Amino acid sequence: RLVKALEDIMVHYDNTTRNSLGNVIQFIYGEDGMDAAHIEKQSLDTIGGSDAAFEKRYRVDLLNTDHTLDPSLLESGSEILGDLKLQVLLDEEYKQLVKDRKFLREVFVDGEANWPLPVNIRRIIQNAQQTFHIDHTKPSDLTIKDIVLGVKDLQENLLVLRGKNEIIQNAQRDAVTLFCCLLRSRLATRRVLQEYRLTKQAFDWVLSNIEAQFLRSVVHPGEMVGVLAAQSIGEPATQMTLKVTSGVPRLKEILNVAKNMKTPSLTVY
Amino acid sequence: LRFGEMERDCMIAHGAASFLKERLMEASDAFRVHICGICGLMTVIAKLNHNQFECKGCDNKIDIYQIHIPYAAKLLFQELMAMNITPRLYTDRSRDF
Amino acid sequence: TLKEKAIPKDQRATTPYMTKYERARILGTRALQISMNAPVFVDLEGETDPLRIAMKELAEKKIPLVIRRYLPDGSFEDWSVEELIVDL
Amino acid sequence: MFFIKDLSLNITLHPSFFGPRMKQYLKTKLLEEVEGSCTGKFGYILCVLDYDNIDIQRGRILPTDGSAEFNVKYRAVVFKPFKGEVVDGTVVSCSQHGFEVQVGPMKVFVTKHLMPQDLTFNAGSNPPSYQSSEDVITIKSRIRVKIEGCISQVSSIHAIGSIKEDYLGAI
Amino acid sequence: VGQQYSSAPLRTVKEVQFGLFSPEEVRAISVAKIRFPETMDETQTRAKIGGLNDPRLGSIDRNLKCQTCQEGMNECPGHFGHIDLAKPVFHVGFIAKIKKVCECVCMHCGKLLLDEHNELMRQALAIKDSKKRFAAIWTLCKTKMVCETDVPSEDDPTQLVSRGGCGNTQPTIRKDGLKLVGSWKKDRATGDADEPELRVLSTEEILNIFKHISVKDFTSLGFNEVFSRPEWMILTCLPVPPPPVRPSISFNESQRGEDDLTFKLADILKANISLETLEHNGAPHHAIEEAESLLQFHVATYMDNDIAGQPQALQKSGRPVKSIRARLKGKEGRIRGNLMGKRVDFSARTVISGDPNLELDQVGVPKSIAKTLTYPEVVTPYNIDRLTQLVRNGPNEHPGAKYVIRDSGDRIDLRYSKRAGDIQLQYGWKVERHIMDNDPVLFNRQPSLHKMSMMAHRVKVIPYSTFRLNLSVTSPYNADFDGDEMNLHVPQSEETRAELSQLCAVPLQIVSPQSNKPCMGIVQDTLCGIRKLTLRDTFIELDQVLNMLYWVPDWDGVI
Amino acid sequence: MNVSTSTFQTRRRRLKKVEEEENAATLQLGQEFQLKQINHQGEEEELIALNLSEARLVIKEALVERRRAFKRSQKKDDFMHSETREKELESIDVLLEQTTGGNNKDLKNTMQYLTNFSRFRDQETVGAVIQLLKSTGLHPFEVAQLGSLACDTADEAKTLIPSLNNKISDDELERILKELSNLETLY
Amino acid sequence: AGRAALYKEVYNVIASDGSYVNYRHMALLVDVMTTQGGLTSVTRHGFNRSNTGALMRCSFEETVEILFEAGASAELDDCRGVSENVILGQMAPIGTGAFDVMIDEESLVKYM
Amino acid sequence: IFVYQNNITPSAMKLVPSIPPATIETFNEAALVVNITHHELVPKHIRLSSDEKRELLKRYRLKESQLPRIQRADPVALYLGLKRGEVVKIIRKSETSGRYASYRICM
RNA sequence: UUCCAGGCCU
DNA sequence: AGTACTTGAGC
DNA sequence: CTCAAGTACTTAGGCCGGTC
Ligand SMILES: [Mg+2]
Ligand SMILES: [Zn+2]
Ligand SMILES: [Zn+2]
Ligand SMILES: [Zn+2]
Repeated sequence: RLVKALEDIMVHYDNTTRNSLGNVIQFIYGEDGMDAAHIEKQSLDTIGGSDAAFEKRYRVDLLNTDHTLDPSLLESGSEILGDLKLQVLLDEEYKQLVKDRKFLREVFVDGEANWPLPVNIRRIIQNAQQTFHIDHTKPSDLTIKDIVLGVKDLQENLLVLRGKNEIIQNAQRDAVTLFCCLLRSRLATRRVLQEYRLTKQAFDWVLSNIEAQFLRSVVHPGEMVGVLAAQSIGEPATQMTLKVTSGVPRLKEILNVAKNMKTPSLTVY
Repeated sequence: LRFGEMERDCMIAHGAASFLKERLMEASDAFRVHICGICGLMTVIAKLNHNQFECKGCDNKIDIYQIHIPYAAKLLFQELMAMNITPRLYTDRSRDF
Repeated sequence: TLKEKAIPKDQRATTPYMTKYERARILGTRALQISMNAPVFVDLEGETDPLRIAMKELAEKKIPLVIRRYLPDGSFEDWSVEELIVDL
Repeated sequence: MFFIKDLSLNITLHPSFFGPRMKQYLKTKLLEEVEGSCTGKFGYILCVLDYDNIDIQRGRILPTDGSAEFNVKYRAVVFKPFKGEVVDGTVVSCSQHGFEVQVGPMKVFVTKHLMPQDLTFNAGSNPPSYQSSEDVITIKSRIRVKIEGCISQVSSIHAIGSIKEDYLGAI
Repeated sequence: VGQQYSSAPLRTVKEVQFGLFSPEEVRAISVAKIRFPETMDETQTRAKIGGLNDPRLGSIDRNLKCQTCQEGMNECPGHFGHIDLAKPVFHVGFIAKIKKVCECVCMHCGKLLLDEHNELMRQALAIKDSKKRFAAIWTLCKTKMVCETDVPSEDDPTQLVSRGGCGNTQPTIRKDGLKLVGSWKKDRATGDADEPELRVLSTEEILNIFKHISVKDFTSLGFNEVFSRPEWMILTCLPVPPPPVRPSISFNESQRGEDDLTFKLADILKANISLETLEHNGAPHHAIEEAESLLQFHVATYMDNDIAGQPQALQKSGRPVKSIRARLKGKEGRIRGNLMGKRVDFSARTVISGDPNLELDQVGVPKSIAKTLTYPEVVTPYNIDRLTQLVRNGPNEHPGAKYVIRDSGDRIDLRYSKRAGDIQLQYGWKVERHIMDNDPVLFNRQPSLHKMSMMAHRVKVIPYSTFRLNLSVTSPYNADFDGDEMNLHVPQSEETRAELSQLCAVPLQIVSPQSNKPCMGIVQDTLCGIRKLTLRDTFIELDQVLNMLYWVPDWDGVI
Repeated sequence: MNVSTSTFQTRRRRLKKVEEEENAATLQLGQEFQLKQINHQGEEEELIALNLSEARLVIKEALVERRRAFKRSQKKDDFMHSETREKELESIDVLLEQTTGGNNKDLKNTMQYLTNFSRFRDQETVGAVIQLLKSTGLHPFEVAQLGSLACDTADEAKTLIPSLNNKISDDELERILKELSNLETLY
Repeated sequence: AGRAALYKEVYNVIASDGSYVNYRHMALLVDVMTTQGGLTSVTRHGFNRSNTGALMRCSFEETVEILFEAGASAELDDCRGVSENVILGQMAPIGTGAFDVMIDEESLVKYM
Repeated sequence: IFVYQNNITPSAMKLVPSIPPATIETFNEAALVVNITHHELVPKHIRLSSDEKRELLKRYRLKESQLPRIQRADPVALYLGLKRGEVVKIIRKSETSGRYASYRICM
């Protein structure tokens, strides 16, 4: 029933998801034009943790002896202290990371932080590590500009929908958003240099990978997601070895637009 | 062996375009009839030899097509026809959309 | 009723790369043609097999094939095996 | 008469010929399948024009087997007679029932009963003839006919015509 | 396929236009006058009577003959015949709509019972949708039972205006058997008539009433001026499916066969003849309708036999006689069981037994099947060599082949052809050869409910009669070895295989989207063992380690 | 397989093939020959009536323009003649044996006809005729007939070319006639 | 808010087994139900009634009946439907069939 | 607009389309007690100028139909005084993109 | 071929 | 069997 | 015009005796 009900639902060359009517059924497949195959339980740090801890990890204040980057992590460290121009960028960064906090804590009212997201980033760096034998001892060689300003462009290039106009472009943004959070969560100035002494190269590398590794994760216009989704559901349904109407029968109850549940409940807070 | 529904769905999923068709036709039914370019029926009197194509009644003998479909569907059509149902076939389209 | 064909390579919107299908579909096609005793545009370094030559033609993007991508309505964008990328 | 229509023609090529001399072979094929053809629709196709600019378009590779189908858009000279179209040509054959005049690639036939009666019909004629007070028709003898009717055939639009009206007959 | 080339320019079906035959078309189209009910047999003399079953239509018994069309059996599809009915008969299926349409129009005139004059009507008369419209439309006027000539105009409802005429009250129609009936009225104890006035609706009656229905009214409802005029839901002339739809399964020679259908028609025919003769001759009039309803039955049950008014029209023996509709009816139906799922060539099945010495993506095919399943390979100055080897190598030694096909669409049977040892392949010929080590193949284990319940593996022809597939790929097929079997098909075209190899390979399906995680992975012996192997407390001296090292195909060869 | 030869105008043939007019010099030519046919460029374009000779030129033209592309590749000569009636029957006859399909019997027989019964064996002259005729609102089919059909009286004219009649007056048409029998390239 | 609960409830059906399914799948089906306008059911009555081509719906329960009504209301089928082709024996507008492939003379010359 | 306490005249109501253009909406009291829009599940919608709409189709090569629909009776539909044809931009959170843009046309 | 029946796929 | 639209019916 | 029967439709999917 499921299969015969979704057969003709595929992702067309515009990233729309339709059927023989050309009727839309999802503007951007999966609400993120990504092929489920390339996704792993990433962790969006920028959401949990104490309001306190957040600072200790993402805050970078050059206009301060205790909140600056001890130049053992950075190279241009000492000569940056007080630079009020960099504390502007360094502030937009911290301003944004915090908008994220109050964004994620909004979608994920729950507080949960482990979710399905394209381009595994912990590994993409884990390798970034030993690939350049990076020694945490000696100091990096990036600029508060190198980091902050390159990550900004990393995003400019995680294209999903291509379209040359507002309506389309504005969708692009939407469709990504969440990933990027994950991005700034893990490519934050402090984190970048203090958590894993990322050389200039090492970083410049991690970036390109994240980019194409992303681009690959996108969905291929061709996918017959209808027949897919159906199976993917009706499959773990046959594996359902079964006081509220549970699984198997209930599932049927649903698909039928059950004109009167067996169990009806009504949990009120 | 039978490559029934279950298996079809499977291939669609896979994106296995050609292959599905190949097992649906060449490795099975695969048949050929002639159409009147007008009344989308199998009427045509294919004399594949003197080429005459007539399809009279509709009277053509000039505007005709050859199509490959599964003898099953061919049947399914005469079968629908037998119940006074006309399942016309058109080599082109107009609806656009 | 639009004889207004479709999108000029300029303004094309689709993906810059090739779809897992498009390569699968090309490689096959090209092979099926090479097997048909078609012309081969690489210097086979033996590769007596077609889907090999196909695979190789495809690496020097010397496959004279054009993918006509279709849009949900009818309009289409034309891409050359060259143009398309291959991170597939 | 004689028209020049803009036509087309889907030709399927073998992946075999998927070489560099494709356009080359294609055109050559189109020409094989058109120059000298005939239809009831367009009638006698005579000569394709502008050989140099024959549009081929990107042909599409067929499904199952690798062949390609190209809709070769072309143009050419054609001749399709009509009822009442007045055409004059040279006589060809000639029997007891009438003479067959050839006008262009086509053959219009004139029945005894379709020409003036005073125009007898010489039997012991070498070559066969038809006479009149001051008229003699046979082999060459050019004629001007009025095509009464057409009979589109296999690949040879035939027709019948009279010369019994005025300003019609010999020239 | 269907052999013998035809200059017929060929295409693909793009649109599919559904309609309803016009008795005339049925006529034009028809080649057979179809008069005799009898099968045929020139009265005992074997052949066919120019009556039913090839009075021209397709023919039986390997014979070009087929009203010139020639092309013995395979090629010449059917050639419909017709059979002018005796009296118009409802179409078992449209029945309800024939009623629901009548419940919508008025007799005598054949005009809507709700012109734009009524607003509610417009509301429906504008619901673009040839059905949701005919839905409202009906529900609206299925009540107003008097074809009025006067209604309160688009002005003061005190200055009425006219439209059509004849107000003749209209009877509430109701279903019964295969004929309709309604009951009019006109006052009750007032002036004549009183209670209902039961009158049966004859087809001729109805049919006419529909015919008169207006052109725009046609459409207005939900029909079509060219393909399906209400006036057609009623059969006047009956199209005769030709032999290949009702194949006379003939037992040898001089022995019966005739398909279940061929009977139901012969039935219909007789039932008809009787009717005509009861008219054209001594017509005890209202005793005919008693023998007409019979035709209205056969011609009804012929298409649908599983109805409401029970009488399953048993094929004397109890068999109910398969109605056409039953032929297409879901699952097993021409549709669900023939077109959505066919039986196929180049496929094989056997009991599967797991092997830990194969690569994830291989599949141990028994030599038996390796020599059975072929693959059409074109002769190419690439393989011309290998190929001739296989050919002349015979269809019995494993690496070989059984058929060679020259251009001249004619197959050379290697296992017989007294020139088998000869044969000079021709680049451009084809050589169905044996499935060989590393040909792509679709291997699956129904129930096929997963995308990866059918992955393409590499052939690795082996001995013994079992499909020996790798272990890890056990779980994706939901496969076990306690007597479980598996089907496997063989691609046939260079591009087809390409499609399995480039998209259906096991290495691919390896990480599934129905859960953005891998679906295969180490199990049992390997898993139960991998553990033990690990554990701090577990050491292995040289000798063994050296062997272990060696076993890993790749190993840099450096201890 | 081998398609026919589709034309540039798609009329949606919906079941009802009933109609198909009756070809007549009543200027009721087939639909495939309407004043308003559609140039394969997508743009509209009036019918194209060629009168003898005027057509003979078109043929010989592309027929030779062809003998060149036929040699531009024979690497990777011709160059016209001068009206001589019979001596041309030989000239063209050859040009055929090269650029022609050979068994294209028609095209050859169409040349001998066209070349013998041609009325203005010379380009300029033919353009002259056209400039004259083509400027009468007259349908092409007439513009043709009037061109390739020798005529004297408006009677001989309006008779062999009935369609005319009311169209152009007698004297006027009479003038034009005389104009042709003038331009009528000698022999 | 319905689609919400719809998916919500559906999720728990597959969660009662612990089994995990990527939102996209479930969401899709959940959407295909709601997009229409309200709550389209996955049944002979529900989805298999929408404007899809006749042929397509034909292969799921209304079988004969569905066609009948098609000839009656002279429907038209795009043959955009997966099924449509399958029946027709044509390559279907699916993955490997969502596009055409042509030989571009040009390229086919600059290669040699 | 209007807020009826316990109902209205089945005879009165038949006079809503009595003054076109200017049309009249009917609402119930006990119905507006709580705002549904505020509910944890219902996301924010948004009307669309004939411009914002025609732009939404010109930018998706969509036909009116091909667009996902919202009942004319849809609870939220009335709220924002929806009308047959008007579009809406259902913008909601997402466990995948974080924010999903969706469009609903009116039945 | 067809019609019913029974059976096997932990 | 269960199970969901549809029709028939007393008001 | 608004309420309880009437009225009809699949039921999963491969493979392997007696007599119509
Ligand atoms: Mg088992
Ligand atoms: Zn016909
Ligand atoms: Zn025949
Ligand atoms: Zn009336």
